[PDB]
Amino acid sequence: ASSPQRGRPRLNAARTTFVGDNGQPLRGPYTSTEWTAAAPYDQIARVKELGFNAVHLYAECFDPRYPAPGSKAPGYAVNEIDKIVERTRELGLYLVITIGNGANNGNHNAQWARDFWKFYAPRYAKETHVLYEIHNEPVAWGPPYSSSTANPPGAVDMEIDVYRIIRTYAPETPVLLFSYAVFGGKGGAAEALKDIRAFNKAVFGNENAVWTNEAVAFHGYAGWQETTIAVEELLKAGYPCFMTEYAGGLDVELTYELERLGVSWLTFQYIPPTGVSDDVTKPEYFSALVENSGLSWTPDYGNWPAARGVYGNGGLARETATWINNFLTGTTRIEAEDFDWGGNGVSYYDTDSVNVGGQYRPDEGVDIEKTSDTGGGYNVGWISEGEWLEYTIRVRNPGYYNLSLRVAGISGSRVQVSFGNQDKTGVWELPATGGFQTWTTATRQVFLGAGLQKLRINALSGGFNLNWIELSPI
Ligand SMILES: O[C@@H]1[C@@H](O)[C@H](O)OC[C@H]1O
Ligand SMILES: O[C@@H]1[C@@H](O)[C@H](O)OC[C@H]1O
Ligand SMILES: [Ca+2]
Ligand SMILES: [Ca+2]
Ligand SMILES: [Ca+2]
Repeated sequence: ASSPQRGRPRLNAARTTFVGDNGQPLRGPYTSTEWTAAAPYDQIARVKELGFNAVHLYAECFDPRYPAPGSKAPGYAVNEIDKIVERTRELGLYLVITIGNGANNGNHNAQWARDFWKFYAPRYAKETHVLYEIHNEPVAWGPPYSSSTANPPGAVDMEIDVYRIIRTYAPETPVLLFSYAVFGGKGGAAEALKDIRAFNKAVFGNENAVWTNEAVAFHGYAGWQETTIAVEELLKAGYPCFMTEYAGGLDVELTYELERLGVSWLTFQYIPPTGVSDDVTKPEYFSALVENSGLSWTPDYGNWPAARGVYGNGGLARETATWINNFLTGTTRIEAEDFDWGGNGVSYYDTDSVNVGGQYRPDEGVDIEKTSDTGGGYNVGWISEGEWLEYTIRVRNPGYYNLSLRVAGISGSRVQVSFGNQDKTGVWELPATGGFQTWTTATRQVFLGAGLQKLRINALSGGFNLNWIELSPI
Protein backbone atom coordinates (compact mmCIF):
# COMPACT_ATOMS: atom_id res chain seq x y z
CA ALA A 1 0.00 0.00 0.00
CA SER A 2 0.86 3.72 -0.50
CA SER A 3 1.93 4.18 3.05
CA PRO A 4 5.08 3.54 5.04
CA GLN A 5 2.67 2.31 7.85
CA ARG A 6 3.49 -1.19 9.01
CA GLY A 7 0.99 -4.02 8.62
CA ARG A 8 -0.40 -6.01 11.58
CA PRO A 9 2.20 -7.90 13.57
CA ARG A 10 1.08 -11.49 13.98
CA LEU A 11 2.31 -14.57 15.84
CA ASN A 12 5.15 -16.22 13.94
CA ALA A 13 4.95 -19.74 12.52
CA ALA A 14 6.82 -21.20 15.54
CA ARG A 15 4.36 -19.40 17.91
CA THR A 16 7.23 -17.94 19.93
CA THR A 17 6.41 -14.24 19.55
CA PHE A 18 4.87 -11.44 17.49
CA VAL A 19 6.69 -10.66 14.28
CA GLY A 20 6.14 -7.77 11.88
CA ASP A 21 4.87 -7.58 8.32
CA ASN A 22 8.26 -8.94 7.04
CA GLY A 23 8.40 -11.88 9.48
CA GLN A 24 11.03 -10.22 11.72
CA PRO A 25 10.87 -9.81 15.47
CA LEU A 26 10.08 -6.43 16.93
CA ARG A 27 13.10 -4.72 18.50
CA GLY A 28 13.10 -1.29 20.08
CA PRO A 29 13.79 1.17 22.88
CA TYR A 30 11.20 3.12 24.91
CA THR A 31 9.76 6.55 25.44
CA SER A 32 7.17 8.12 27.74
CA THR A 33 4.27 10.60 27.45
CA GLU A 34 3.33 10.16 31.14
CA TRP A 35 4.48 13.67 32.12
CA THR A 36 6.40 14.89 29.05
CA ALA A 37 5.77 15.97 25.50
CA ALA A 38 6.02 13.35 22.72
CA ALA A 39 9.61 12.59 21.78
CA PRO A 40 10.50 14.61 18.69
CA TYR A 41 10.05 13.18 15.18
CA ASP A 42 13.78 13.49 14.48
CA GLN A 43 14.72 11.59 17.64
CA ILE A 44 12.23 8.79 17.04
CA ALA A 45 13.66 8.50 13.50
CA ARG A 46 17.12 7.72 14.98
CA VAL A 47 15.92 4.33 16.21
CA LYS A 48 15.88 3.15 12.58
CA GLU A 49 19.66 3.77 12.31
CA LEU A 50 20.24 1.68 15.42
CA GLY A 51 18.64 -1.43 13.90
CA PHE A 52 15.28 -1.02 15.60
CA ASN A 53 11.77 -1.27 14.15
CA ALA A 54 9.60 -0.66 17.22
CA VAL A 55 8.97 1.76 20.09
CA HIS A 56 7.72 0.97 23.62
CA LEU A 57 5.42 3.74 24.94
CA TYR A 58 4.59 4.18 28.61
CA ALA A 59 1.66 6.35 27.60
CA GLU A 60 0.09 7.48 30.91
CA CYS A 61 0.92 6.81 34.53
CA PHE A 62 -1.97 5.35 36.62
CA ASP A 63 -3.32 7.32 39.58
CA PRO A 64 -3.54 5.09 42.65
CA ARG A 65 -6.26 7.32 44.25
CA TYR A 66 -8.65 7.27 41.26
CA PRO A 67 -11.52 7.97 41.14
CA ALA A 68 -11.39 10.11 44.36
CA PRO A 69 -11.70 13.92 44.09
CA GLY A 70 -8.49 15.37 42.71
CA SER A 71 -7.30 12.15 41.03
CA LYS A 72 -6.09 12.31 37.44
CA ALA A 73 -8.29 10.36 35.03
CA PRO A 74 -6.91 8.49 32.03
CA GLY A 75 -6.84 10.30 28.69
CA TYR A 76 -4.87 13.33 29.86
CA ALA A 77 -1.91 12.68 27.47
CA VAL A 78 -4.04 12.03 24.36
CA ASN A 79 -2.49 14.84 22.32
CA GLU A 80 1.04 13.52 23.00
CA ILE A 81 0.12 9.85 22.43
CA ASP A 82 -1.48 10.84 19.10
CA LYS A 83 1.85 12.37 18.05
CA ILE A 84 3.69 9.14 18.95
CA VAL A 85 1.12 7.16 16.97
CA GLU A 86 1.50 9.44 13.89
CA ARG A 87 5.29 9.65 14.03
CA THR A 88 5.70 5.89 14.29
CA ARG A 89 3.08 5.43 11.52
CA GLU A 90 5.06 7.64 9.08
CA LEU A 91 8.46 6.28 10.09
CA GLY A 92 7.44 2.67 9.45
CA LEU A 93 7.81 1.68 13.12
CA TYR A 94 5.74 -0.55 15.40
CA LEU A 95 4.38 0.90 18.61
CA VAL A 96 3.63 -0.96 21.85
CA ILE A 97 1.35 1.17 24.09
CA THR A 98 1.09 0.48 27.82
CA ILE A 99 0.07 1.97 31.14
CA GLY A 100 3.03 3.01 33.31
CA ASN A 101 3.28 3.16 37.07
CA GLY A 102 5.51 6.04 38.16
CA ALA A 103 6.43 5.46 41.81
CA ASN A 104 4.05 2.50 42.04
CA ASN A 105 5.68 -0.31 40.04
CA GLY A 106 4.34 -3.68 41.20
CA ASN A 107 0.84 -2.25 41.65
CA HIS A 108 -2.21 -1.15 39.66
CA ASN A 109 -5.64 0.49 39.93
CA ALA A 110 -8.15 -1.69 38.12
CA GLN A 111 -10.76 0.98 37.51
CA TRP A 112 -8.16 3.37 36.16
CA ALA A 113 -6.87 0.62 33.77
CA ARG A 114 -10.40 -0.27 32.52
CA ASP A 115 -11.17 3.41 31.85
CA PHE A 116 -7.82 3.94 30.07
CA TRP A 117 -8.51 1.11 27.60
CA LYS A 118 -12.19 2.06 27.10
CA PHE A 119 -10.80 5.31 25.71
CA TYR A 120 -7.62 4.22 23.93
CA ALA A 121 -8.60 0.77 22.57
CA PRO A 122 -11.09 2.16 20.03
CA ARG A 123 -8.92 5.20 19.39
CA TYR A 124 -6.02 3.24 17.86
CA ALA A 125 -7.85 0.04 16.85
CA LYS A 126 -7.36 0.76 13.17
CA GLU A 127 -3.64 1.70 13.49
CA THR A 128 -2.13 -1.52 12.10
CA HIS A 129 1.35 -0.72 13.54
CA VAL A 130 0.06 -0.42 17.13
CA LEU A 131 -0.03 -3.15 19.78
CA TYR A 132 -1.62 -2.97 23.26
CA GLU A 133 0.18 -4.06 26.44
CA ILE A 134 -2.47 -4.21 29.19
CA HIS A 135 -0.47 -2.83 32.17
CA ASN A 136 3.14 -2.49 33.15
CA GLU A 137 4.31 -4.48 36.23
CA PRO A 138 0.87 -4.64 37.96
CA VAL A 139 2.00 -6.88 40.84
CA ALA A 140 5.08 -7.00 43.07
CA TRP A 141 6.91 -8.83 41.48
CA GLY A 142 5.92 -11.74 39.26
CA PRO A 143 3.63 -14.75 38.91
CA PRO A 144 1.31 -16.07 40.18
CA TYR A 145 -0.94 -13.07 40.08
CA SER A 146 -3.80 -15.52 40.62
CA SER A 147 -2.61 -16.27 44.21
CA SER A 148 -4.93 -15.00 46.96
CA THR A 149 -1.77 -13.61 48.55
CA ALA A 150 -0.47 -11.72 45.44
CA ASN A 151 0.69 -8.20 46.18
CA PRO A 152 -1.81 -6.83 45.29
CA PRO A 153 -4.47 -9.46 44.59
CA GLY A 154 -6.86 -9.54 41.68
CA ALA A 155 -4.57 -8.66 38.74
CA VAL A 156 -5.86 -11.61 36.66
CA ASP A 157 -9.37 -10.17 37.01
CA MET A 158 -8.05 -6.86 35.68
CA GLU A 159 -6.33 -8.70 32.77
CA ILE A 160 -9.61 -10.49 31.99
CA ASP A 161 -11.78 -7.34 32.21
CA VAL A 162 -9.36 -5.24 30.17
CA TYR A 163 -8.91 -7.93 27.55
CA ARG A 164 -12.71 -7.96 27.00
CA ILE A 165 -12.78 -4.18 26.71
CA ILE A 166 -9.91 -4.20 24.22
CA ARG A 167 -11.42 -6.92 22.08
CA THR A 168 -14.84 -5.31 22.02
CA TYR A 169 -13.36 -2.19 20.39
CA ALA A 170 -10.13 -3.45 18.80
CA PRO A 171 -10.77 -7.00 17.55
CA GLU A 172 -7.56 -7.25 15.48
CA THR A 173 -5.06 -5.57 17.79
CA PRO A 174 -2.21 -7.67 19.30
CA VAL A 175 -2.50 -7.85 23.08
CA LEU A 176 0.43 -8.40 25.46
CA LEU A 177 -0.60 -9.84 28.85
CA PHE A 178 0.68 -9.74 32.46
CA SER A 179 3.97 -7.77 31.99
CA TYR A 180 5.69 -9.76 34.74
CA ALA A 181 8.55 -7.82 36.39
CA VAL A 182 10.44 -10.92 37.54
CA PHE A 183 10.02 -13.99 35.35
CA GLY A 184 12.59 -16.62 36.21
CA GLY A 185 13.30 -20.35 36.42
CA LYS A 186 11.14 -23.39 35.77
CA GLY A 187 9.13 -22.13 38.72
CA GLY A 188 8.40 -18.76 37.11
CA ALA A 189 6.99 -20.54 34.03
CA ALA A 190 4.89 -22.90 36.16
CA GLU A 191 3.42 -20.00 38.14
CA ALA A 192 2.74 -18.03 34.90
CA LEU A 193 0.88 -21.09 33.60
CA LYS A 194 -1.49 -20.86 36.58
CA ASP A 195 -2.31 -17.29 35.58
CA ILE A 196 -2.59 -18.23 31.90
CA ARG A 197 -5.00 -21.07 32.66
CA ALA A 198 -7.21 -18.88 34.87
CA PHE A 199 -7.29 -16.12 32.20
CA ASN A 200 -7.98 -18.67 29.47
CA LYS A 201 -10.83 -20.30 31.34
CA ALA A 202 -12.58 -16.94 31.88
CA VAL A 203 -11.99 -15.47 28.42
CA PHE A 204 -11.87 -18.45 26.02
CA GLY A 205 -13.84 -21.11 27.95
CA ASN A 206 -10.92 -23.52 28.22
CA GLU A 207 -7.75 -23.47 30.39
CA ASN A 208 -5.66 -24.68 27.40
CA ALA A 209 -6.67 -22.14 24.70
CA VAL A 210 -4.42 -21.74 21.67
CA TRP A 211 -3.86 -17.96 21.37
CA THR A 212 -4.19 -16.46 17.88
CA ASN A 213 -3.31 -12.81 18.70
CA GLU A 214 -1.92 -12.62 22.26
CA ALA A 215 1.42 -13.16 24.02
CA VAL A 216 2.90 -12.99 27.50
CA ALA A 217 4.79 -9.76 28.18
CA PHE A 218 7.62 -10.15 30.66
CA HIS A 219 10.59 -8.22 31.92
CA GLY A 220 14.20 -9.17 32.61
CA TYR A 221 14.57 -8.46 36.35
CA ALA A 222 15.09 -12.10 37.31
CA GLY A 223 18.43 -11.76 35.47
CA TRP A 224 19.41 -13.20 32.13
CA GLN A 225 20.07 -16.82 33.14
CA GLU A 226 16.85 -17.32 35.08
CA THR A 227 14.73 -15.36 32.56
CA THR A 228 16.03 -17.52 29.71
CA ILE A 229 14.95 -20.66 31.57
CA ALA A 230 11.46 -19.35 32.21
CA VAL A 231 11.06 -18.28 28.59
CA GLU A 232 12.25 -21.70 27.35
CA GLU A 233 9.71 -23.47 29.59
CA LEU A 234 6.79 -21.24 28.63
CA LEU A 235 7.53 -21.62 24.93
CA LYS A 236 7.57 -25.44 25.44
CA ALA A 237 4.14 -25.15 27.03
CA GLY A 238 2.89 -23.45 23.88
CA TYR A 239 2.47 -19.79 24.93
CA PRO A 240 4.28 -17.05 22.96
CA CYS A 241 5.99 -14.24 24.72
CA PHE A 242 7.43 -10.77 24.20
CA MET A 243 10.17 -9.03 26.23
CA THR A 244 8.94 -5.49 27.11
CA GLU A 245 11.51 -4.16 29.60
CA TYR A 246 15.04 -5.11 30.59
CA ALA A 247 18.52 -3.76 31.16
CA GLY A 248 21.99 -4.93 32.13
CA GLY A 249 22.60 -0.38 29.25
CA LEU A 250 21.57 -3.24 26.94
CA ASP A 251 21.58 -6.67 28.56
CA VAL A 252 23.72 -8.31 25.89
CA GLU A 253 23.43 -11.84 27.29
CA LEU A 254 19.64 -11.79 27.53
CA THR A 255 19.39 -10.19 24.06
CA TYR A 256 21.51 -13.08 22.71
CA GLU A 257 19.16 -15.64 24.28
CA LEU A 258 15.97 -13.88 23.09
CA GLU A 259 17.42 -13.73 19.55
CA ARG A 260 18.14 -17.48 19.78
CA LEU A 261 14.68 -18.30 21.07
CA GLY A 262 12.77 -16.10 18.57
CA VAL A 263 11.38 -13.56 21.03
CA SER A 264 10.74 -9.86 20.32
CA TRP A 265 12.23 -7.33 22.71
CA LEU A 266 11.97 -3.77 23.97
CA THR A 267 15.04 -2.59 25.87
CA PHE A 268 14.92 -0.10 28.78
CA GLN A 269 16.93 2.70 27.20
CA TYR A 270 15.08 5.83 26.12
CA ILE A 271 14.67 7.88 22.94
CA PRO A 272 16.12 11.37 23.56
CA PRO A 273 15.63 13.86 25.01
CA THR A 274 14.56 12.24 28.29
CA GLY A 275 13.64 9.14 30.28
CA VAL A 276 14.12 7.55 33.74
CA SER A 277 17.04 5.29 32.75
CA ASP A 278 19.73 5.74 30.03
CA ASP A 279 19.75 7.24 26.51
CA VAL A 280 19.70 4.55 23.78
CA THR A 281 21.64 6.81 21.41
CA LYS A 282 24.69 6.97 23.67
CA PRO A 283 27.08 4.29 22.36
CA GLU A 284 28.09 3.14 25.85
CA TYR A 285 24.49 2.04 26.61
CA PHE A 286 23.66 0.29 23.34
CA SER A 287 25.55 0.49 20.02
CA ALA A 288 29.01 -0.09 21.51
CA LEU A 289 27.71 -3.00 23.53
CA VAL A 290 26.22 -4.53 20.35
CA GLU A 291 29.39 -3.82 18.33
CA ASN A 292 31.85 -5.23 20.90
CA SER A 293 29.81 -8.36 21.57
CA GLY A 294 29.30 -9.44 17.95
CA LEU A 295 25.53 -9.48 18.46
CA SER A 296 23.68 -9.15 15.15
CA TRP A 297 20.19 -9.36 13.69
CA THR A 298 18.67 -8.29 10.36
CA PRO A 299 17.53 -4.66 10.80
CA ASP A 300 14.40 -3.40 8.99
CA TYR A 301 16.28 -0.20 8.07
CA GLY A 302 19.89 0.62 7.17
CA ASN A 303 22.81 -1.79 7.43
CA TRP A 304 23.54 -1.78 11.15
CA PRO A 305 24.12 -4.16 12.78
CA ALA A 306 26.04 -5.60 9.81
CA ALA A 307 25.09 -9.04 8.57
CA ARG A 308 27.48 -11.52 10.18
CA GLY A 309 27.66 -14.75 12.14
CA VAL A 310 29.69 -17.52 13.66
CA TYR A 311 31.23 -19.93 11.21
CA GLY A 312 30.56 -23.48 12.36
CA ASN A 313 29.60 -24.38 15.93
CA GLY A 314 25.98 -24.48 14.71
CA GLY A 315 26.06 -20.69 14.51
CA LEU A 316 26.30 -20.38 18.31
CA ALA A 317 28.88 -18.13 19.96
CA ARG A 318 31.90 -20.29 20.89
CA GLU A 319 31.70 -20.78 24.64
CA THR A 320 34.96 -21.05 26.61
CA ALA A 321 35.77 -24.29 28.41
CA THR A 322 36.10 -24.73 32.20
CA TRP A 323 38.10 -27.11 34.42
CA ILE A 324 36.61 -29.91 36.52
CA ASN A 325 39.41 -31.32 38.69
CA ASN A 326 42.25 -31.79 36.19
CA PHE A 327 40.21 -31.91 32.90
CA LEU A 328 38.61 -29.52 30.44
CA THR A 329 34.85 -29.66 29.93
CA GLY A 330 34.94 -28.89 26.21
CA THR A 331 37.17 -27.73 23.36
CA THR A 332 39.44 -24.78 23.94
CA ARG A 333 40.45 -24.61 20.23
CA ILE A 334 39.06 -22.11 17.72
CA GLU A 335 40.32 -22.88 14.21
CA ALA A 336 41.77 -19.75 12.58
CA GLU A 337 39.91 -20.64 9.41
CA ASP A 338 36.56 -20.41 11.34
CA PHE A 339 36.55 -16.59 11.57
CA ASP A 340 33.07 -14.99 11.64
CA TRP A 341 31.37 -14.65 8.26
CA GLY A 342 30.22 -11.16 7.24
CA GLY A 343 32.86 -9.98 4.82
CA ASN A 344 35.79 -7.78 4.13
CA GLY A 345 35.84 -4.86 6.51
CA VAL A 346 33.05 -6.42 8.64
CA SER A 347 34.21 -9.77 10.15
CA TYR A 348 37.75 -9.80 8.69
CA TYR A 349 39.97 -7.48 6.69
CA ASP A 350 42.05 -8.91 3.86
CA THR A 351 44.28 -6.99 1.43
CA ASP A 352 43.07 -9.14 -1.57
CA SER A 353 39.41 -10.00 -2.23
CA VAL A 354 40.33 -13.46 -3.51
CA ASN A 355 41.26 -16.34 -1.18
CA VAL A 356 44.62 -16.97 -2.87
CA GLY A 357 45.04 -20.32 -1.10
CA GLY A 358 41.76 -21.49 -2.55
CA GLN A 359 40.84 -23.81 0.33
CA TYR A 360 37.97 -24.28 2.81
CA ARG A 361 36.12 -20.97 2.24
CA PRO A 362 37.02 -20.24 -1.40
CA ASP A 363 34.41 -17.50 -1.83
CA GLU A 364 35.57 -15.23 1.04
CA GLY A 365 38.65 -13.05 1.17
CA VAL A 366 40.79 -14.68 3.86
CA ASP A 367 43.69 -16.70 2.39
CA ILE A 368 43.46 -20.34 3.46
CA GLU A 369 45.65 -23.39 2.66
CA LYS A 370 45.91 -27.02 3.89
CA THR A 371 48.27 -27.36 6.86
CA SER A 372 50.81 -30.06 7.60
CA ASP A 373 50.63 -29.25 11.36
CA THR A 374 49.55 -31.89 13.89
CA GLY A 375 45.87 -32.62 13.37
CA GLY A 376 45.75 -31.49 9.75
CA GLY A 377 42.94 -29.27 8.41
CA TYR A 378 43.81 -25.71 7.32
CA ASN A 379 45.72 -22.58 8.25
CA VAL A 380 45.27 -18.92 7.44
CA GLY A 381 48.24 -17.78 5.30
CA TRP A 382 49.21 -14.75 3.18
CA ILE A 383 48.77 -12.60 6.27
CA SER A 384 49.81 -8.98 5.65
CA GLU A 385 50.21 -5.93 7.82
CA GLY A 386 46.89 -4.44 8.90
CA GLU A 387 44.78 -7.57 8.22
CA TRP A 388 42.47 -8.81 10.96
CA LEU A 389 40.16 -11.67 11.85
CA GLU A 390 37.19 -11.73 14.27
CA TYR A 391 35.73 -14.69 16.21
CA THR A 392 32.55 -14.34 18.28
CA ILE A 393 33.01 -16.11 21.61
CA ARG A 394 31.29 -16.27 25.00
CA VAL A 395 33.52 -16.15 28.07
CA ARG A 396 31.79 -18.28 30.68
CA ASN A 397 33.65 -16.93 33.74
CA PRO A 398 35.61 -13.69 34.18
CA GLY A 399 39.32 -13.91 35.11
CA TYR A 400 42.73 -14.95 33.80
CA TYR A 401 43.06 -17.12 30.67
CA ASN A 402 45.97 -18.58 28.74
CA LEU A 403 45.62 -17.33 25.17
CA SER A 404 47.57 -19.49 22.71
CA LEU A 405 48.26 -18.90 19.00
CA ARG A 406 49.53 -21.76 16.86
CA VAL A 407 51.87 -19.96 14.44
CA ALA A 408 54.63 -20.45 11.88
CA GLY A 409 56.86 -17.86 10.20
CA ILE A 410 60.04 -17.78 8.12
CA SER A 411 60.99 -14.62 9.93
CA GLY A 412 59.80 -12.48 12.92
CA SER A 413 56.29 -11.03 13.17
CA ARG A 414 53.96 -9.00 15.44
CA VAL A 415 50.29 -9.43 16.44
CA GLN A 416 47.91 -7.86 18.91
CA VAL A 417 44.62 -9.39 20.20
CA SER A 418 41.50 -7.51 21.32
CA PHE A 419 38.48 -8.85 23.17
CA GLY A 420 35.28 -6.79 22.82
CA ASN A 421 37.43 -4.14 21.13
CA GLN A 422 39.72 -3.87 24.22
CA ASP A 423 43.41 -4.65 23.80
CA LYS A 424 44.31 -7.60 26.01
CA THR A 425 47.87 -8.37 24.82
CA GLY A 426 49.66 -5.23 23.64
CA VAL A 427 52.24 -5.83 20.95
CA TRP A 428 53.05 -9.54 20.89
CA GLU A 429 56.34 -10.44 19.18
CA LEU A 430 56.26 -13.79 17.37
CA PRO A 431 59.88 -14.85 16.70
CA ALA A 432 60.74 -16.79 13.49
CA THR A 433 60.16 -20.54 13.41
CA GLY A 434 62.24 -20.95 10.21
CA GLY A 435 59.37 -22.07 8.00
CA PHE A 436 55.73 -21.45 7.11
CA GLN A 437 54.87 -25.02 8.06
CA THR A 438 57.20 -25.17 11.06
CA TRP A 439 54.72 -24.69 13.89
CA THR A 440 55.04 -23.38 17.44
CA THR A 441 52.57 -22.40 20.15
CA ALA A 442 52.87 -18.83 21.47
CA THR A 443 51.04 -18.19 24.80
CA ARG A 444 50.16 -15.03 26.72
CA GLN A 445 48.08 -14.59 29.87
CA VAL A 446 45.05 -12.34 29.42
CA PHE A 447 42.35 -11.06 31.79
CA LEU A 448 38.83 -11.34 30.34
CA GLY A 449 35.38 -10.20 31.36
CA ALA A 450 32.52 -12.70 31.09
CA GLY A 451 30.05 -12.69 28.27
CA LEU A 452 29.56 -12.46 24.54
CA GLN A 453 32.56 -10.69 22.96
CA LYS A 454 34.54 -10.69 19.71
CA LEU A 455 38.13 -11.92 19.77
CA ARG A 456 40.00 -9.98 17.12
CA ILE A 457 43.48 -10.95 15.84
CA ASN A 458 45.27 -7.86 14.46
CA ALA A 459 48.27 -8.56 12.24
CA LEU A 460 50.74 -5.79 13.07
CA SER A 461 53.09 -7.24 10.41
CA GLY A 462 52.98 -10.03 7.83
CA GLY A 463 55.25 -13.05 7.75
CA PHE A 464 53.25 -15.54 9.90
CA ASN A 465 50.64 -18.21 9.38
CA LEU A 466 47.90 -19.06 11.95
CA ASN A 467 46.44 -22.56 12.42
CA TRP A 468 44.28 -22.06 15.51
CA ILE A 469 43.65 -20.16 18.73
CA GLU A 470 43.20 -21.69 22.20
CA LEU A 471 41.78 -20.11 25.31
CA SER A 472 41.70 -21.82 28.73
CA PRO A 473 41.21 -20.62 32.27
CA ILE A 474 44.39 -20.45 34.36
O1 LIG B 1 6.23 5.18 34.76
C1 LIG B 1 7.11 4.26 34.07
C2 LIG B 1 7.47 3.11 35.04
O2 LIG B 1 6.32 2.31 35.28
C3 LIG B 1 8.62 2.21 34.54
O3 LIG B 1 9.20 1.59 35.71
O4 LIG B 1 9.65 2.98 33.88
C4 LIG B 1 9.24 3.80 32.77
C5 LIG B 1 8.42 4.88 33.51
O5 LIG B 1 8.24 6.06 32.71
O1 LIG C 1 51.68 -17.51 4.32
C1 LIG C 1 52.50 -18.14 3.29
C2 LIG C 1 52.66 -17.19 2.10
O2 LIG C 1 53.13 -15.93 2.59
C3 LIG C 1 53.66 -17.84 1.15
O3 LIG C 1 54.26 -16.87 0.28
O4 LIG C 1 52.92 -18.91 0.51
C4 LIG C 1 52.77 -19.98 1.50
C5 LIG C 1 52.01 -19.49 2.76
O5 LIG C 1 52.07 -20.44 3.83
CA1 LIG D 1 42.83 -12.58 0.23
CA1 LIG E 1 45.57 -12.11 3.34
CA1 LIG F 1 43.37 -24.78 11.50
